Amino acid sequence: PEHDERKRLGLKTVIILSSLYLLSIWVKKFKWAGIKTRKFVFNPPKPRK
Amino acid sequence: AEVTQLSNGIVVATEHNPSAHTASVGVVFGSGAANENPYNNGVSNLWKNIFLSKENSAVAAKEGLALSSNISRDFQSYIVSSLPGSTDKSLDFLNQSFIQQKANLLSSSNFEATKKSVLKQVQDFEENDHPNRVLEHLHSTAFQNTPLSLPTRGTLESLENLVVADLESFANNHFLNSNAVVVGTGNIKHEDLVNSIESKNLSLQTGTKPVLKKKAAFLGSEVRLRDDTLPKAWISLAVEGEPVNSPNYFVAKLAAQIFGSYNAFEPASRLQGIKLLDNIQEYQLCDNFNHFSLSYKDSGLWGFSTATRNVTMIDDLIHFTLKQWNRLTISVTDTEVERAKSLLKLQLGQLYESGNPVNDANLLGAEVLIKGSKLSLGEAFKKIDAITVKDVKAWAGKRLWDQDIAIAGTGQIEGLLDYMRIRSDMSMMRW
Repeated sequence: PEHDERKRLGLKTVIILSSLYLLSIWVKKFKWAGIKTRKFVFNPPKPRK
Repeated sequence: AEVTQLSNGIVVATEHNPSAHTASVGVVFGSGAANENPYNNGVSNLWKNIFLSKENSAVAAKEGLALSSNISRDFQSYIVSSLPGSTDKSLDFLNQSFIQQKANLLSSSNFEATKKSVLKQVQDFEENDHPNRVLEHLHSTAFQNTPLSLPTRGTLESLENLVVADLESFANNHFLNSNAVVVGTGNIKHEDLVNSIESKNLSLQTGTKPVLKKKAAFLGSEVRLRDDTLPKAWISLAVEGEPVNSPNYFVAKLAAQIFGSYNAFEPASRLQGIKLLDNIQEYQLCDNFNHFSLSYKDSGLWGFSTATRNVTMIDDLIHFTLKQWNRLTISVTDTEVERAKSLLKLQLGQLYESGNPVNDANLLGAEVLIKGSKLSLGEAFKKIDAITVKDVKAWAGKRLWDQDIAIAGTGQIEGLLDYMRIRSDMSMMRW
């Protein structure tokens, strides 16, 4: 008996959660941009220590 | 005091003091490290030590003359000092070193011994002087790929590839009459200096120095030089600030005096009226800190430097310091603004009314080169006394609240967290 309004509340739930899932990807990539482009360089110390 | 400028083809500035027992005469050029490229980084530091070399200084000491020089980002200086009744000899010596005969100084023997002396200064600086080399690395990441990033002493890699021809090329383009100011301080009259210059028909070189393509641009960034063999952590942190000829010049200087300078081992420095000290002294998070407001022709920096041995509580020190900066936008008391007015006037009085005529010659020439004249100390006090609580909040909400930062560190800095944990502390948002 719930068949008609079950599939109406399912349209709202899927549209809201699919938008939150795409916004989560953008926010994560922005906050991780410093780590991904980080650079390193090595200069061997002089043997006296 | 009272200054007096003229222009007879040559710009002559003077600041007489009848109480002084000495007199200084020199020339200040309007080019420094920020007018170089990465290939010739250090060529201004070699001209300093060629001027102060032993065979040149011996000729000066026979007539009672002492020499000095100073290299900075925006200017360079070459000063001669003497007794008050011997300032005519000071100008002749300066004549046969810049206007004439700067080829006897660039001989082969004098250039190799001078070079070896400069390579040893810059090597000991990079291995022993940790507070000053971390502040140099701050300028190098904050202004990267612009002229304002280059170090004033040079590097060991660029110094080794400098020959005599690099010294002569740099002089033809920058040691010009259009880029020069002749200064005089101490016990010397303004009219006696200009008539001495007119009796000789001097002319260094005519003018039209190069153009300098790029402007200075601040970039939020960090550089970490970790060394676990050293016993402390040295850190510097800043935002973009005010240049000279800015309206907010003295408001930025006053906001740095609110937080000020600290020494944990001096008893009276623990009693200053600074609210930040109630958080730091409970667990003794640092040994010292100092707040600065630096200003150049194109940009500036505002922030602090610190050194500590508590290598496990670094994150609490950086956190507590940045939460006080937020108060400049939200909640800053009238008492804090009146304290900082009084101490800033004392700080500026000691800098400009010291006894040394050599320090006064460097301040005068740099100011006249960059705005045409010199502001009096009585006029600067009136500007400081007219700053309100509303002026500090407007300046801070523009320059501090939710803004990017530059960071540099060396030593035991494992406990210094990532950029974004520190960037986030610049806005409260519990608000």
